[PDB]
Amino acid sequence: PLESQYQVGPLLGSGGFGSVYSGIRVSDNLPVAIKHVEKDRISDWGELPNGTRVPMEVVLLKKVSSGFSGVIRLLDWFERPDSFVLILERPEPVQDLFDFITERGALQEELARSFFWQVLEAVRHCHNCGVLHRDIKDENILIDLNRGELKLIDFGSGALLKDTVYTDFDGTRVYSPPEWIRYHRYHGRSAAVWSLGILLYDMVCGDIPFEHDEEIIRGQVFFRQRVSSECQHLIRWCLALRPSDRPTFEEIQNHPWMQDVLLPQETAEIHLHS
Ligand SMILES: CN(C)CCNc1ccn2ncc(-c3cn[nH]c3)c2n1
Repeated sequence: PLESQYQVGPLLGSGGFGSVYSGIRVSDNLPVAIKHVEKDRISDWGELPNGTRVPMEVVLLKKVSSGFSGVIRLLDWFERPDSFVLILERPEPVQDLFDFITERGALQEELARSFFWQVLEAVRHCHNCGVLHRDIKDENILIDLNRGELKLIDFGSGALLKDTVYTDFDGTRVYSPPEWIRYHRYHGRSAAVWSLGILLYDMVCGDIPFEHDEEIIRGQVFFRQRVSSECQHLIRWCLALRPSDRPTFEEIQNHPWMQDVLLPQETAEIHLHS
């Protein structure tokens, strides 16, 4: 194989997700993202059916990359003496929902609904493939600004979906549910619904609802922008203090606020082009 079948461009960003660069597969000029992760900072390993000891990120990505989906797919990966290199796809042009929100503030409800729905679909896809992301938040969502398609990234805190209790979390705290904060115990679907509630508030209000543990535990959400009563109702339902009082994915997509979603292309024509 050997690594210079891609051409390396600018550093796109770096953080707990590793360092990610803009790249082009030389074979067919396909845009790509080259992620490097140091082996030293991988706490969670898995194995590939074949028998190789890989990072869990790569196991989870292989399971969800069957494609097509609203997940950025893993096209190839490589081992190095001190790091793994992952070759993922890259939309052009692209902006992460975090930067998009920093720039435009609270999103119009019709835009939030398209975006949230598409997130719901991607999260359904991961669950349907046996993958829990465990760090759903605006920084982990890419927008393809031409097609209006959202795409999920950075599965480094994810786990295989399981029906028993999780006692380990390494996601973002301010998107984590009260039962983790208080007891260090959660279940996959209900924690994911909670973070989908923090995301939905984030989109309609321009910011996350809670910063502090005490605020999460209390679960009382104040609205700082004018948000519709139906949208407020769905947000508060995802943010219920008791996991069992949170909605299923089906109940979210059957909520009256989620009816008449725009299709991605209309979404980009109306809210994203020019
Ligand atoms: C979290 N945030 C700093 C995003 C970093 N900027 C970018 C820009 C474009 N792409 N295109 C694919 C990716 C990708 C990131 N991880 N896996 C794929 C990517 N990241």
